[PDB]
Amino acid sequence: DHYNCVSSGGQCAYSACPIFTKIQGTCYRGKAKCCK
Repeated sequence: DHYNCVSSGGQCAYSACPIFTKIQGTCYRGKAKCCK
């Protein structure tokens, strides 16, 4: 979720994760990726 994603150092990204990050869970009621 958003709390875990960002508290762990990640980005909530709709659609896709930018280079040097990859999908690890979700944010925003499952509608975005958590990218770390």
